[PDB]
Amino acid sequence: IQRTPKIQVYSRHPAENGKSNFLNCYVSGFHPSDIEVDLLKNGERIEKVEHSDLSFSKDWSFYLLYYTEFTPTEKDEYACRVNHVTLSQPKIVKWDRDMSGSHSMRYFFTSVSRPGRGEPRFIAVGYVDDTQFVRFDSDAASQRMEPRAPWIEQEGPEYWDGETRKVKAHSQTHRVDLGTLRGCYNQSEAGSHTVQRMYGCDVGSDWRFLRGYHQYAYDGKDYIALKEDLRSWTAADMCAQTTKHKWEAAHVAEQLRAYLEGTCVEWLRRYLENGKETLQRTDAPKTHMTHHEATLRCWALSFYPAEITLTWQRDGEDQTQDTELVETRPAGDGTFQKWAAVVVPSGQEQRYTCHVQHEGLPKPLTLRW
Amino acid sequence: EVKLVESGGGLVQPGGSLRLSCAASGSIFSINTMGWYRQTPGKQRDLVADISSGGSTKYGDSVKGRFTISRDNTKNTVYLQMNSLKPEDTAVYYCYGLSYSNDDYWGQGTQVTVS
Repeated sequence: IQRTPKIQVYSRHPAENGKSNFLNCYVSGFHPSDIEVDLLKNGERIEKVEHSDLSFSKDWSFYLLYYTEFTPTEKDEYACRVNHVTLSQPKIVKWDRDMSGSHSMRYFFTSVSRPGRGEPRFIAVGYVDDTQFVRFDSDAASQRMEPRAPWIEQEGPEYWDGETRKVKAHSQTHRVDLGTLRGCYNQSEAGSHTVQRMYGCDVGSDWRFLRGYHQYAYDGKDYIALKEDLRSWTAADMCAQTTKHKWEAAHVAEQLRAYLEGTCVEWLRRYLENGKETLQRTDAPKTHMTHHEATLRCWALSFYPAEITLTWQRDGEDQTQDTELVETRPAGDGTFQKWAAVVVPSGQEQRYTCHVQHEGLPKPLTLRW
Repeated sequence: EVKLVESGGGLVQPGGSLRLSCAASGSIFSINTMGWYRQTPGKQRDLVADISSGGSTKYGDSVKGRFTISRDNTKNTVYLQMNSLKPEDTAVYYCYGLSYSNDDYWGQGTQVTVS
């Protein structure tokens, strides 16, 4: 029920002493969403640290990027401290300073109850491909759907008024469900619980409808989900069957199909056109390699979209033993990074190769010592 | 490499107060930030308060206003004045310190109990 965070500390750009840069701490794969992330400078907390809006992956685990602007010098040493319910003590990771395709629109919703601390926390984010473009936070000041990409700011007040009305309704719904789910599972009004909703549509390179999604999760575990055919549901336990029958009797799936197949597609197309300078670009990865037993590390920087495959081979066959693959991470400027590692005998590193499959490369690339 | 000597725990009545103190050994230039985390009923320990050598403080939300952390100019020693204590503040309070290279040191901890 609880997943511990994966921590990465890195800079946006390669570090150059005296050159302005950005220090990143990417925490991913954790549950619940409660996390304390600090950026340290010489055993001291960095004052003005910003972070990205809460979002989560297919497995429902959350991810966050904490970042600040800094100018590294010779003496300064940096790190990231992370506290979480799955940790006996805060974990510190030091900044190792010596180190043609489909499209999609996705909406992610998260609600977390706060017994005896006001209404539940509601965070909503919108994505086109790997670019976030809208957000809503119940704790923010605006109480409005807010832009997070240049190309969405062209929309007029009718758009923003409607999105705010709709997102607030998503919020009210999740508030009711939080109490409902508390009753169905016989839990006390003192514990904190998380409800996660996610839906969206996929289109091919021809912008025609491909797939649609609508999924629901309670405390990180699957609750109910729309099948791939968008005409039936998938319940997870005895509690979710009650909602399934209440939704099949209300023919809810028919309404969702129309949105995913029509409205969702229609506005995804409009977004892709309005932000073509951004969304329809492909940044090829700037690739590189780092190095009786030795370590070989294949890297990939400043690429978009995030979809990428780094695989290892020993004399032709995919070696998946003694290999380390790290989660793709955001650079903070819209691009992404990733690397992979493998143990090798110092002297046999020529019988090893790294394969880079990316949507922005003419053909797969090959790298060896 | 560094030792953290703690003192000032014990039992107190609700509404009462306590002063913790934590003194670091080793080089005076080998510790920057000092403070206290406290044990939760579960697995984790939460931030209570800490302070940098320069006096920059941060408090956990649940102790804001009631708890005050201070530092002695000379000796690497910090002081936690815990006022208006409630039963929910019962916990083992762990002192900690950060090296100027972001290395963490932790003390044994001191039980605090509020009837």
